[PDB]
Amino acid sequence: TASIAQARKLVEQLKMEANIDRIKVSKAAADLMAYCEAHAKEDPLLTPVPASENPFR
Amino acid sequence: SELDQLRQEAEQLKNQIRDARKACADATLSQITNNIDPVGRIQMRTRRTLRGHLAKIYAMHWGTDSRLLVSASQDGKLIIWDSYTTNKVHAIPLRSSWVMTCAYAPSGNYVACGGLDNICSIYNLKTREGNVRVSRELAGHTGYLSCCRFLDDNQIVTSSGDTTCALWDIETGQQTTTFTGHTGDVMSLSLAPDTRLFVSGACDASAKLWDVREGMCRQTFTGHESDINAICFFPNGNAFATGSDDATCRLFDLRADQELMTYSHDNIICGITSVSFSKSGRLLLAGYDDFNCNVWDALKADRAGVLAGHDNRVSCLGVTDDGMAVATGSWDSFLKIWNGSS
Amino acid sequence: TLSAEDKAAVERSKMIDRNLREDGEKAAREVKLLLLGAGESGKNTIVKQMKTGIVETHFTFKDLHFKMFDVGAQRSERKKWIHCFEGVTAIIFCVALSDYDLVLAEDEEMNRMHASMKLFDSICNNKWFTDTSIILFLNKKDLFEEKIKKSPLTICYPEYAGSNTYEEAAAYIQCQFEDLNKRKDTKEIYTHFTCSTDTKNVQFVFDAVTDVIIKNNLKDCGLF
Amino acid sequence: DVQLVESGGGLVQPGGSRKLSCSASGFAFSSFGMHWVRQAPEKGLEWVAYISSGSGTIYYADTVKGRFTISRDDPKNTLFLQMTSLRSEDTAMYYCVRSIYYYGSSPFDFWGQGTTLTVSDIVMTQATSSVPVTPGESVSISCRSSKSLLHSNGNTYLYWFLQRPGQSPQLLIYRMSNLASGVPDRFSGSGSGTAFTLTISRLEAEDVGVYYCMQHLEYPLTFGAGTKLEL
Amino acid sequence: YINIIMPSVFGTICLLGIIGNSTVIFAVVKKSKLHWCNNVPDIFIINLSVVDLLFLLGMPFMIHQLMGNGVWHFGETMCTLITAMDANSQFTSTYILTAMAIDRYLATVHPISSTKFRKPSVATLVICLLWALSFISITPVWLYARLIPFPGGAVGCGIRLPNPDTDLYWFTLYQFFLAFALPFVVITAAYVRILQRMTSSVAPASQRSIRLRTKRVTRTAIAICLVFFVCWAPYYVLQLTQLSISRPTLTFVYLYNAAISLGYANSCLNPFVYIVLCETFRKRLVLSV
Repeated sequence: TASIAQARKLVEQLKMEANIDRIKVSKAAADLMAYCEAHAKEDPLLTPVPASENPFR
Repeated sequence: SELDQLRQEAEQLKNQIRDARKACADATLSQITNNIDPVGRIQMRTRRTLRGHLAKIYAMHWGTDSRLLVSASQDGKLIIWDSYTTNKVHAIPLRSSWVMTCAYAPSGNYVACGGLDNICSIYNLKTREGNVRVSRELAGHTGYLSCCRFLDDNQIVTSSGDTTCALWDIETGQQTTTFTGHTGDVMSLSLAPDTRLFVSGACDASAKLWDVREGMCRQTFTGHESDINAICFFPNGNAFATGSDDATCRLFDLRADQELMTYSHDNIICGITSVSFSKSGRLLLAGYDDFNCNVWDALKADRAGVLAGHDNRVSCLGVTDDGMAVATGSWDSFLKIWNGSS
Repeated sequence: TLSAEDKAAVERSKMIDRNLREDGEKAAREVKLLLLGAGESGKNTIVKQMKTGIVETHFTFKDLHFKMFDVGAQRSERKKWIHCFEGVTAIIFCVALSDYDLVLAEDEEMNRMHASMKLFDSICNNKWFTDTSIILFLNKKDLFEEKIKKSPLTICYPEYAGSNTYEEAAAYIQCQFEDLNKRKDTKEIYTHFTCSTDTKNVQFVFDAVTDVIIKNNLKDCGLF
Repeated sequence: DVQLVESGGGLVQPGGSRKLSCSASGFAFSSFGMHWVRQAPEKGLEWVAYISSGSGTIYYADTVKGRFTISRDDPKNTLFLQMTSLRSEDTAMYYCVRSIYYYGSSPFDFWGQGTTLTVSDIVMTQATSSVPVTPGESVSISCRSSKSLLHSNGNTYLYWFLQRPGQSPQLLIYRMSNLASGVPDRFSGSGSGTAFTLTISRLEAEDVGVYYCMQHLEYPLTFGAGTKLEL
Repeated sequence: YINIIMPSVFGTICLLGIIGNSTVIFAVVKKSKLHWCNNVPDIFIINLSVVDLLFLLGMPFMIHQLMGNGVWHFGETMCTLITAMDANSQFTSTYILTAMAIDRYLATVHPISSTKFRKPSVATLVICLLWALSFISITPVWLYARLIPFPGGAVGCGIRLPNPDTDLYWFTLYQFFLAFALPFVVITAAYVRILQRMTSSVAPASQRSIRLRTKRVTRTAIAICLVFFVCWAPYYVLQLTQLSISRPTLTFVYLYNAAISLGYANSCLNPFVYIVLCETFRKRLVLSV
């Protein structure tokens, strides 16, 4: 009765995952794009800092 | 009879989830980020080369001060590096040389490692005796230790090859929570910035989002065609990127509960070993089996640049907390520190 | 332009490199063996004669230190961690000769000897073991001889058309595994016939490893 | 527990020779650099010699260079100070001090109990010799240096020590701001350039003692005169 | 034709030898990732190329007096320095090759016992000791390197022995013994023992891999012994022949010029022996390019 016990758990798990609230991809995409824009200036790899402010001269 | 009926209900639930995800897929991340300008060419130079490991390096982790890092190699040595000066601060001899992961505690007082010995060993860096000593050996996993991440000085989460992740109480040495549900070896995990959630990627080509406190799987992310080897949270905690053996990186969103973007090129046919994001999340850095590290534009899925400075497989990489530099470790036994110039 | 404490930190780093170099030289003078095989193949008997997740056994024979790694307890996917052993001096693969007429307990349809051949083929021809020599142990020699009298080798290998004797059936099995070597130039296979009371197994490994050490020396020196 | 016991001191004739020993227990002796610091009776601390971990670097004070020899025996965990041509100026209590140097380390964290010997340059200034204090009141101690202790790497190599009456010095603040392990958080070190202040909030009976500021920018290591707190 | 043929022979050797020796130095340095070499064979093979490179850099300063006019234009100060420098390069490369042959003997016939002292630190000590012996072995070279006044108004750099009637024998014989005779026997003896002790009793000699190993090592050991003998034997055979010969003839002079050219060819063929006959180095060289 190992398979029948495992089947109940897998079905029960899929019920929990199917009951979550999902936002639109456009809403989710905008948040990722918005976050990068807001933090773009404080990203040294995106915008390299002057050599005076670079610890790895 | 009963078993057949139950497995039919699982298929109905899977179709319900797939329809729910398709319902909210009004647009594509590519369409949303079409207007924004590209990042251009990302040029990074090797500022430092960390020499001293005499075997393949399998893991590295920056400290939270963005200056100290720990690297693990299968010469049985854990080394803590001063990245500014390339000085070796510590050299920790490992009881088992088959280490696969290492972690630096956010406080800087502890490091962790473990491999084929199925043990996560905690090392105390701040002792009155002046040496690094083992403070705890966390036993309980029945497979190899693939990844570990500290939540604090007393809690650490480990992923194992026995298809399970575990949350450990370091003081008592017991795993308080066990995270089950992966059908393959869990190869990596990433902690959310608030350390209340973590995502894990396994060899069943699926990524699961786990609640640390509750101890259950919240969401499951599929779409890869082979084993997931790397995973990394987006800086805001609302997304993560994975790297698989199918030569692709995918960006999944937690709230949209589906894949948003794929990072692949036709020339790339090798597996991906490590992934990380820049401080703003605009750059996705991935290490590959073809000895190179490709910097991707996370928003536009364009290859922004290449870090080509290793003579063997780039096994690990990481970006500092302040975003100043990125370190890449490799099977050629060297670590390199990269950043750009104005 | 270093401060008094920066100079001391650099001096401390040089002390670390002086020990890493010392440990690396001592690690290069030691023999590392990846011990592989199937269940009930006499693998544990070999360890008993050479006395968590991975089991490492240390022994010294004729001024040579051997580190033998057993990964029989690692039930996870082999391809994920098999690359960790790329660079071992030799691979000791144990095959049970008596397990030719037997069948797998779980599969119930795959021959026990054919199960070993598939594992040998996937390990010898593995991309991480292109130039790694293999020390082939054929255990249970005495038990195989008793069974071959009653159970002919034709059950395991239908194509076999030789005498139903130990001197020929055992040699035929040896050629079957050596034929699986897909790269007969970059590596060699040292085949030995062990037993439950044999005591020359460690001597064979020392001789087999010695030839592997010579081969590696020739490559580095440029002769090979 | 971490221990440093000195021995070999005693009354010697001028021009004689004496051998000082420092036995170490409870810590990795070979990993620590070692200093000899002496204190003349009713005087402040004076750095004598230094031997690094691995014995590769050795430094001496100018007043003792050529006469004193410092050596260590790592297997025996013993620190040595061979003294020759002893003068009346050498009458002092000699302290054995361990110090380990890596990024973020705390040098001079542990001192020995000291041994008494009796015989028959950056300037650190502590102008205020004594300060009358009462328990529970905030006290500030000032130190000055002839040269700027701020290095180009961002560290300011100023150290604070407390020598309670009858006890060995204890590290309070290392590199001018960091608080040493085992020291209450009420102690705080603040400074800039050549002027530094040690603030003691909510003074207690244990805080009574002499406070020394030491520079570690370059050798020879020099101490301030010392500021004594009395009730 | 003779005035153009001789410069072409030396010019081809000089350019080819410089590229070959530079390739070995470049590959090993790249293999070491700009750091001190951790491999004993790599220590010898980069020093052997250094000495060979020095022996080739001095070729133009030693051939302009043999093809164009036969007049030394660099004065007496350079005559002693170049002659001593040229002799040191010949002795050092021969001694490094001899030490690199004994190194391969120990690494093969004594694979277990030699690990105690086949350390990179000992290799550096040995090489620095070879240079010290090279300077000592060339002591008579710079003590007797004085200008020889030729008939007429022309002079040339050479060796002016105090007693050329009697000192000509020992000076020729001792260079033959220390630079050709003794090292060749040691190199030949070392490599034949390698070929006779390169396999174990357990090794399956019938297997193709074992047969392929013996065949490749044999042709590498033969070439190293053959290249050294071919490139240096004619120079010393004529050097020994001139002991009896009092008045050299035109053919003898022409043979002597060809003998010197083969001497510089040894420093040219040594880097190419390593490149061609070593598959491991050849494969790594392609990867780095």
